[PDB]
Amino acid sequence: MTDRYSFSLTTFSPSGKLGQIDYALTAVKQGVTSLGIKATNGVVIATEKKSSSPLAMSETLSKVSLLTPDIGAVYSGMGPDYRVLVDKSRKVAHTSYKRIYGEYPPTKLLVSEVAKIMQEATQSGGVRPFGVSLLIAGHDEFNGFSLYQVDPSGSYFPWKATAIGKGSVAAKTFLEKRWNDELELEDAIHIALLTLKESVEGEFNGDTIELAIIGDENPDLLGYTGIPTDKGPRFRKLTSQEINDRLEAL
Amino acid sequence: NNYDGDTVTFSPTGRLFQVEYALEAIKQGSVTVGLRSNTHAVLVALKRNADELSSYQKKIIKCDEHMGLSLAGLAPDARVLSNYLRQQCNYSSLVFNRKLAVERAGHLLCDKAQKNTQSYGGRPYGVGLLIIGYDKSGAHLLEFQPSGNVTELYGTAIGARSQGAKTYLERTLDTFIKIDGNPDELIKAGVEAISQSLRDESLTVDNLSIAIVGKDTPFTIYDGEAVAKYI
Amino acid sequence: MDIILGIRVQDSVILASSKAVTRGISVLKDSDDKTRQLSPHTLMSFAGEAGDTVQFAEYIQANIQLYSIREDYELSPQAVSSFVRQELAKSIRSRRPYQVNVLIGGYDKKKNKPELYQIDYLGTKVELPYGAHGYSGFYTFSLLDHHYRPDMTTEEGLDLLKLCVQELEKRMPMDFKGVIVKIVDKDGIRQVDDF
Amino acid sequence: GYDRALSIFSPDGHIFQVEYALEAVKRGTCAVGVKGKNCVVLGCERRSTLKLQDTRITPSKVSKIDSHVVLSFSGLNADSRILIEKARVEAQSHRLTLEDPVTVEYLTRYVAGVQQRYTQSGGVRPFGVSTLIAGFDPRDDEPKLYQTEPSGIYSSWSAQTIGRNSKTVREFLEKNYDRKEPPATVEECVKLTVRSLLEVVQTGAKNIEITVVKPDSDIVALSSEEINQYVTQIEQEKQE
Amino acid sequence: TGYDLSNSVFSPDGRNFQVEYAVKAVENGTTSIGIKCNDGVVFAVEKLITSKLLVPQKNVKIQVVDRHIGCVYSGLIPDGRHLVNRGREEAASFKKLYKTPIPIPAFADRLGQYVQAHTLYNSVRPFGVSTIFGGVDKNGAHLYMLEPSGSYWGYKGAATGKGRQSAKAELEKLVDHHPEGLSAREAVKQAAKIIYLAHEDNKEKDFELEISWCSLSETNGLHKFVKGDLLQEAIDFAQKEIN
Amino acid sequence: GYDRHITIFSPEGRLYQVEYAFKATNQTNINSLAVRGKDCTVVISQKKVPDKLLDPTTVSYIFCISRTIGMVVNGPIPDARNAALRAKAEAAEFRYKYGYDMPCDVLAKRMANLSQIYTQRAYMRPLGVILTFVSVDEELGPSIYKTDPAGYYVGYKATATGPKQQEITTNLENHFKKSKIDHINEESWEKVVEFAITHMIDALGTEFSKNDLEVGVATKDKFFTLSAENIEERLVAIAEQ
Amino acid sequence: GSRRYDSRTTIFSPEGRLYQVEYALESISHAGTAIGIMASDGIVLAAERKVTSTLLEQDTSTEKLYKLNDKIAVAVAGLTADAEILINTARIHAQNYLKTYNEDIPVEILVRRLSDIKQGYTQHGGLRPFGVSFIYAGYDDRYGYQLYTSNPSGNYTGWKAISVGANTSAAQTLLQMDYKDDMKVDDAIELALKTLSKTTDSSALTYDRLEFATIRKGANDGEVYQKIFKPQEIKDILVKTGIT
Amino acid sequence: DRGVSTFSPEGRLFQVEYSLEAIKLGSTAIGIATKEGVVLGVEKRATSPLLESDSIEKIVEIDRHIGCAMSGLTADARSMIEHARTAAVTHNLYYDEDINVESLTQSVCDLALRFGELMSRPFGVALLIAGHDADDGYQLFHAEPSGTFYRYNAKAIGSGSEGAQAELLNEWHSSLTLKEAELLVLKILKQVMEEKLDENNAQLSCITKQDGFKIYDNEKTAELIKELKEKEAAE
Amino acid sequence: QFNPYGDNGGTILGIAGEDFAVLAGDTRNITDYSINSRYEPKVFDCGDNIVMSANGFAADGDALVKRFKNSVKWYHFDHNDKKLSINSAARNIQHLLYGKRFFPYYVHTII
Repeated sequence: MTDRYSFSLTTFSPSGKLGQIDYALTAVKQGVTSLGIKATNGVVIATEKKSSSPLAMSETLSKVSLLTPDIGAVYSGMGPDYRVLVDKSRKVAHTSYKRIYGEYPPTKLLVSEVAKIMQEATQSGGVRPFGVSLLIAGHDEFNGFSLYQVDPSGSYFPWKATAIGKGSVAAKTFLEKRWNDELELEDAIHIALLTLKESVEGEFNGDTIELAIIGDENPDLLGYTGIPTDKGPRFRKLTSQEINDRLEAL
Repeated sequence: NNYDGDTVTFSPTGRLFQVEYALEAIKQGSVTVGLRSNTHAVLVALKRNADELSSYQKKIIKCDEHMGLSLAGLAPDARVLSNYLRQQCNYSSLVFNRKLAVERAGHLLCDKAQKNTQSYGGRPYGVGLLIIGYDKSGAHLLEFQPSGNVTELYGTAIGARSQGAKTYLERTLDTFIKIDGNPDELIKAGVEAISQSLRDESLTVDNLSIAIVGKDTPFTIYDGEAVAKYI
Repeated sequence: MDIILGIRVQDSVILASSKAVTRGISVLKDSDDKTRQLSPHTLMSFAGEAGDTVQFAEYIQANIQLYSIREDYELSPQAVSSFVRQELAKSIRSRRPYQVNVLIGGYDKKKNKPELYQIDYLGTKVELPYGAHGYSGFYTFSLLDHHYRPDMTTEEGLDLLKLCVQELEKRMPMDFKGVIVKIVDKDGIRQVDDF
Repeated sequence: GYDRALSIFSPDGHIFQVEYALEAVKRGTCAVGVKGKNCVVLGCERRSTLKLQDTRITPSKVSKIDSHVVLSFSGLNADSRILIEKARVEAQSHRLTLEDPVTVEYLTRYVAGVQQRYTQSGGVRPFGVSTLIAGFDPRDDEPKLYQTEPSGIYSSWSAQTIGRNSKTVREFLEKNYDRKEPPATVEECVKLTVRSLLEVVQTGAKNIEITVVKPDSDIVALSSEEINQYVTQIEQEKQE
Repeated sequence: TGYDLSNSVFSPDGRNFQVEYAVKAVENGTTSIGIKCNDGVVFAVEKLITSKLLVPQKNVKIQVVDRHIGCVYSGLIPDGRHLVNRGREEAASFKKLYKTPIPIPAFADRLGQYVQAHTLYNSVRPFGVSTIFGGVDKNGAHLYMLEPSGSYWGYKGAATGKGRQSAKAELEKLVDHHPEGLSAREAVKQAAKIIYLAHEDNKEKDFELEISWCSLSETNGLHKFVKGDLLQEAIDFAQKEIN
Repeated sequence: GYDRHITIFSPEGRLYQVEYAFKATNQTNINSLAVRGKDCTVVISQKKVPDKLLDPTTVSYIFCISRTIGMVVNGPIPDARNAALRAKAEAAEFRYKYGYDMPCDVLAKRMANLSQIYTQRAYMRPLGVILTFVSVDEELGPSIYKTDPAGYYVGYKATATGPKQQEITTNLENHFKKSKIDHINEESWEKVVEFAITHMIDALGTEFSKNDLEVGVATKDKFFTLSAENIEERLVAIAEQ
Repeated sequence: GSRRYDSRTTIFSPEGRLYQVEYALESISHAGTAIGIMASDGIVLAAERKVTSTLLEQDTSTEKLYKLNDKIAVAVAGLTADAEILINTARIHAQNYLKTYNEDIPVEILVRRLSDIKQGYTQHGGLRPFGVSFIYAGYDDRYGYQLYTSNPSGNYTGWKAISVGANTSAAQTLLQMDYKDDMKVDDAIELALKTLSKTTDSSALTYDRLEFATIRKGANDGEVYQKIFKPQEIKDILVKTGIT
Repeated sequence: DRGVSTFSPEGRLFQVEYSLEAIKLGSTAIGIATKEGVVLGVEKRATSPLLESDSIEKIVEIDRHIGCAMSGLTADARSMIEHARTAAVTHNLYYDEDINVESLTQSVCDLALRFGELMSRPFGVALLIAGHDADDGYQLFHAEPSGTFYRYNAKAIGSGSEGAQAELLNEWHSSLTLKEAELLVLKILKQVMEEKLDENNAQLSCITKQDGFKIYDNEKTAELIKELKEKEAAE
Repeated sequence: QFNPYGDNGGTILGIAGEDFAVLAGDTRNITDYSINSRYEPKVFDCGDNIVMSANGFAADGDALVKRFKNSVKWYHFDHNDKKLSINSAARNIQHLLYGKRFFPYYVHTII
């Protein structure tokens, strides 16, 4: 018994390609489209909630996840792989940062730690790479707002705006026409909804769309008062009702 | 064919070829015989040399004062398995002041050989053993196969052309089982038994190996001029 | 063990180290050299627990020599002293700590300057114009506070050192059988045979 | 832990991973050792497809294991650093416990033992390196030259070469080296070494390294000009 | 293909061919059975007499676990001993921690999980045995049969080996003809009849019969081998029925 | 093509071993169904005992994981029990560590996470099972959460699993289209059980005796399975209407 | 067992080459070019970003050029994720040396240890090698300015000017042509940018597809300064040499 | 590929069998046992004339009363010798006595099968172990990578073995003098060797109760070579 | 605090002649001021004509004799039934004792 697979399952082919990483990106291509847009005073990350059955309660399945009060994640590719990556990501923001410095990590560094975890699934013994591309949006005092893409390889790139998954090629082109460096958060949400409609086929409402923002501090979502320096999470998930309000003035 | 790479693989008809291939090494081995009465148990072994300049590979090993065995196949594997038996016999003596029952000795060997047939990286033991002993329930003879199968018998033989001696003992069963209180006669029967497995070669003085254990006889081995009596 | 002294002057570091090895009511040796050469321009003296001293000294010596052979280069006295401090600082929380007190006298060839470091078993490092370990300090520090000048010649240093040995031979309870004096300068390490 | 037996016997009785490790040696740059009456000289080829090199900082081909022994090699460069490091650590450990520096034979026996260990350990491949180890035993003036190879075998040589085209230079040394009369001086020994490399090298410019070890830790590396003088002198005697 | 070359690999069907191959090893083995009764269980097995040289009564195949459970198996005999050795370790640790002797369903899952574990990795081989086992606990009698896959169920009657179908047919008749229940002493006899009837599928070599039982009234809830007068009585009953 | 033997990606980004483990799911040829009432969550599953020698009381694919959580399995019984023992242990540890009973959805997530690991780690095969967890959560109320060999999991209004799952699924979809609500608007669990059997009968097109079925019922503070006579009592009630 | 699926990453070809190292180098040859040039008064690092998208955030980005300590930096060609693993090891190693000896780590010592780690992945453990080639640019008071390169084999060498990644063959020829020893930093900056411009697989070299850095003694007296160029500074230096 | 400890269909271990082929490529080593002593001789076989032949070390001391010769992958023998020496000395430390030659040989053979998936492969070298003890007198043992050892009155191993062994079958008798054995080893080595035998490419050694194990000088063996050539010409 | 040692009293005596040797010991076994046994033998025949006594703390005495007896057994198994000479027995017993140098067998040993 015991894990006898102590050797790499991802190895270089004569042409130079890393087969499993390529194939993982192929899985990400098949995945449902998700996107991220960076405004001046916030970031929006969105995706379609592909329901597996109408008897399923798609609210119980969250594609957009809070990592820290100021960082949120969304993905394209394999759900289960994403879910465990979120668990691991949330923990590493504590163990390797909060438990040391008494504050939450800046986006680029949390992103860096997730990319490490995904890199190791590319080199370590007896594991396949993760079959997901992440879009991580967040805020921190000294870098402001930022948006990152983490690929199966472990590579991460900062974006003004981008999409990943099914209809990413068309969505990116759409985002290039509409993005400028003066976009306000509400203008970014409006473009996010427009861009998503192109890649969504069936119902397009607040129950089939999942969308969150990194913006102002939300003191009402803090759960307590009395500490002036603690002002609340900048990560917020838009409600099904809040989406439909914006779909009328679309 | 495609299913003989290792012991951990079953063939489509439910065979373990590595275990069968281990069994084959025994078949190439030099013939050894085992038989018993109600008072004594006797091993007889034909020893094999490399050429006329070499010694004759010893086939019989003592385990305790009341137990021992003979081997046919890979001799280093017999050394491992005997050494294990020596410890097991020894443990029983030191901890319980008890002589290890020849039956338990069989069960222990079975379970040691078995583990090497179910795991990756290992191989089956490539040797067959004939264990004789005298314990609280009298004289015994066991046959060990590296498949794990241990079998208690009145008489038997393993090795090349063992079928001759095994047939002979099957015919002689009613005679030799009642050779009680007579060591030299029980040996004679075993020496005649092994003579049914000889081809072109006959039993010489540095060729024949005999062991005996019983009621008033510690497990002792006879080589050289001490077996001349029986040729 | 017992008495180890060090004086840094204008152009050199001079180390004096007692020659006695006493165990119980017997002086077993009166010519013991309580020093190791770590590199061509670095010397370390040592005093403390029996066995521990020479074992630590030679362990350090092997490491510095290994470094030398790897990089084809001599570590600075500052660098060596920091390596030695860290080893002792590790040691003090071990299951059995090295009970060794060292002085390191070196000549930095890049700086063309003598340097003297005092490090105790805890790993307490200090650069000093003059140094002492054990009870010796109680007589020599005040003496050197008075007579020492920073611009002294090697010869003046040796006369200043004679004054220290003399005081110790007058007021110290034990016979330490004199000292072995060694000089560290631009030309390396050499021993004064008549002291 | 990674356990795979990578070095195993083939039906004909060869250990292919050891034998392929020899091919890596055969690909490496030529190295030659020649011992005189009172010295050993290590010569090394340096390939010239690499211009724009910085020769101050680039790893030298001949390494000092201690102040009295040197090691040159042929094969995988990265591999050789692991052997050199271990050798240098053993050198200091020997001085510590025996209170005497290593003999050249001992240091070589250690290096070869390491190499051999990598031929029947699980989860490792053999070293793609053969070494020339040269020097003088403590308080001894007799020159010592040894050679090791991936299998783990080592032996003493009056003169030996390893690397690419080593068979050509070995040929040269086999007819140009007299066992009855080894190169009586440093100059003679360096020249015979430089000559043997010139059979294989190309230009005697920045292609040849020469290191001279003499008794009592007397090791020095020759500069370009010093070596170039040997190159110049040899060619003028050749036109005859 | 090549799906059958490695344990724990799913075929496109969703099958583990290596287990199915282990089942072939079981089908090759001698016949063993288990009959559940009023207040207990009865086990019996066919012992092929390969040669005259085998000592009768002296190559015992039925095994006890703890003091209240009995185990018998068909296939690779060593593999069965391994499973019992574990069974004993499991039972001992249960009795150590919880004091009470291990209940049969609890004991059944211990063996089940252990055997199931040998279908999870490619570095182990599945067990080459089907094992019939059971006993009496605080909730009465239980009989089980466990297969190489790790699958096991509770049984009224159970059979495995070369004569499993013959034996199964014979078991089903008993279940139909005795809805109220079979007595322990009756079941011992029936076991002897069935082993003799299942021997038809292995009739080259003649055989030796071995029977054991656990009964709340007859053996006081403890596992005991059927020997002497009771055994010869059961043999005779069986002999009468084949003629 | 060793990419089909272990859980690494194929050129098209697929995991065949995970896919084949899904096919192992239907190897038992049993269909299961879960629905929710106001106060309860009812799960039912077919019970096929082919062999006359089997003890029918020991043939079960419904498990009591904790006092509050029940789990029905679709797939081979060895893998099914493997899952059930781990679930029990996980639910027991959660309670000891965190001071309160493990929720159905959290246990589901945890088991799904374990399943995910087998899809990423090579030495461990996936279990050829689909696990349906049921309870009446003290916070979320009646709950159905379901796990598969891919490591996927999601909550349900109702659900079905097995070879003829699509027929049952649409049958349930069509009912909830009609009723316009997320659950069975019924007071007693007895009638929710009756609804479950009624709608299984219609979708499968078969009639059931008391021994053709298996029923688990989760209520507040306990999950229990029904006896043959409890089911028979329920079958009589359906027939008399 | 699992033997079946073992690639055997750390074995020799019949020709005495390491398959995986060779294939990793083949992978690196498709990564964006990076150039290092050593002048007498400093070092230039120049690297081409891999085909950029217009919506990439260019200023808060780092892909090619990383800082190991205040005196040493690296240019990266290959898998970035692999490179960061190694960069973090290198960064910790530098600090260890400083904590031990109270002196900044000599460049070669750092380069050797990082190269040694790579070597290990080619000899034992059964893991794939790091698909990375580094250009090390740094300063210490022993050798002054130094360029090095290491590759997946764990072999490292010292250079006056060197390129890694794509089109090294053409790039090296060009560097060999116009490099001379008495060169200054500003001349080297030009040579670097000119070479990339001629070897690039893009249509035209622009500020958004480059990373740039210098290591000068151009601070104030006997001390070294690392300058990782901002986007606008690359835009200006590209105009100053008349490429755009 | 396939497991390192795999059986062939003929019941033999592949890797052990293949290592026996490696030994057949080795240089010839011959041992003859007499009542006056055991002689061990080997062919040095220098790969090139520049190689200093006296650095070729294929005859080795294990203890004062035990010596050893080798053939095959000789680099594999170093750890076997290291073990043998430690086994010998250790036994003297534990029991204040010399260790029996057979006990030594059994100890070395215990390493042999300690390979698999312990070391990665069997040894690729065969050993001739020659010694003396008070119980069984002068002994010669052939130790194989199989883990098997046979006692021999005489034995050749290596490339020239089957031819040399056939010669040893004719020449050996129970009354050979030490001198007779010395000459016989030289004679048979000369026969199977490629290059012409002399004091530089062949080596002799012996173990006697009185003087223990001794490797002969090149001067001593040269005279035995000369004595041999003169004796063959003398009839 | 638990004291792992005790004193079982008694005394032993060994004398050697030209072709013989005697090893004597009283048979009394005690703890404190009580008698445990009037006849408890502590002189033993260990095979190969070696007699041995380990006197002091009987539990350590018995443990040592038990180990040495077992040593004699294995000596035979490992060295072709060779007789263990008294000088070799002595050297073996030294290692048996010194092996517990930092938790000693509390006995005077005579063979």
